[PDB]
Amino acid sequence: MGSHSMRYFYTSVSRPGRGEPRFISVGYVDDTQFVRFDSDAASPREEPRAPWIEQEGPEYWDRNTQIYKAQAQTDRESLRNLRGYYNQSEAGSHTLQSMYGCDVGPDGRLLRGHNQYAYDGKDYIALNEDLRSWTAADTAAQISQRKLEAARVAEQDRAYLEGECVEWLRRYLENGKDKLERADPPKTHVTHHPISDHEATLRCWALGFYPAEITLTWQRDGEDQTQDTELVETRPAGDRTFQKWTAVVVPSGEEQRYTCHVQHEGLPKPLTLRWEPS
Amino acid sequence: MIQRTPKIQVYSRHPAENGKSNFLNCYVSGFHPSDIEVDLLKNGERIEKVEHSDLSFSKDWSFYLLYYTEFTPTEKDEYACRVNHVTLSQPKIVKWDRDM
Amino acid sequence: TPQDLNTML
Repeated sequence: MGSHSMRYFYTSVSRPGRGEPRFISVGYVDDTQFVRFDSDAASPREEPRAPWIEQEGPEYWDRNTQIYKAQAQTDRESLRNLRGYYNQSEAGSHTLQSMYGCDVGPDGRLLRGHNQYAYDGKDYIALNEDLRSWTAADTAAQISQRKLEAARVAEQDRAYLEGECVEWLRRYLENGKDKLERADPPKTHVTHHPISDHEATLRCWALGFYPAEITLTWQRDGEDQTQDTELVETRPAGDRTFQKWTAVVVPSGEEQRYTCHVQHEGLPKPLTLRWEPS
Repeated sequence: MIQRTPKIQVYSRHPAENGKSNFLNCYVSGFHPSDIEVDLLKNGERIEKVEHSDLSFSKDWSFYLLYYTEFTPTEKDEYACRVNHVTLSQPKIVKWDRDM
Repeated sequence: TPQDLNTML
């Protein structure tokens, strides 16, 4: 767990009566977006979305643009095929999502590769962890499996995941080193708001942290609480960092029995916080 | 199409301080399909310069987007996010609370 | 860099 990942996320959406399907891709290293492409843009091109990628030459942007354009066309055929496999009408909108990439350890070695697909938000077919075989969700996906085996796609995906995917991720980690291999710890505080004259809300905050993975837990007398607690989804601040909070409703006068425990990669040691009344 | 309705959080980039420039965020997540309409409101009125992140999705295939605009909070001005999606009967409004 | 395959289902 000085580990890193590269992921690409492709979204193709049909829109009958409103043109051909839109294709969008984005690429990430860990929680940092670095590229996009949108087939609806005035002139569709792979575009940089982080400072460290801007140095890549015109050959990089041109090649990758060509790749997304080819993939957009092929997703359109996939979408037509999938509509037939499920005996669906021409009138409805459908989504084909793709997500793929590689995970590496501290040393740059491949830990795991991924290449999978969803249709209308439901798992459809996935390259297994072996990078040689597929898991299909239903009889429709079994047809896609048969086509993928005939074209020997798993072999080619294995070669991309073990090769280019890891070599490029290593390159990005070195070029964006100052941000991508920096953990920013959370800045924390606990607030207190009376609800009634017999209960109060304690809210434990974490701000300014990177990467997004964090755990915030409230204990009462040192036992984890999930009762009378609210925990919001980790959310982006817009300056690359993340935010999260967890709250618990407590009996007035019992605040000192409650502690907020914070774990993050940026922290040498987990924190234990309490509310401190001014 | 089983669909999923968006989760909605409204918040600021930095802790709010009256009279200090900041960014107002509306984070919509957990939704499917991907078409969504999001507005940021000041005193019930639509804010014009609003940007958003590029479409991405989570491990469970649900979409997420961040909408944001520059703003200077005051004691009196009210801010909110208004969201529409196929999953909602009418648009949903979530008011900005500076302690949430 | 993205995969240079254009895989059809």
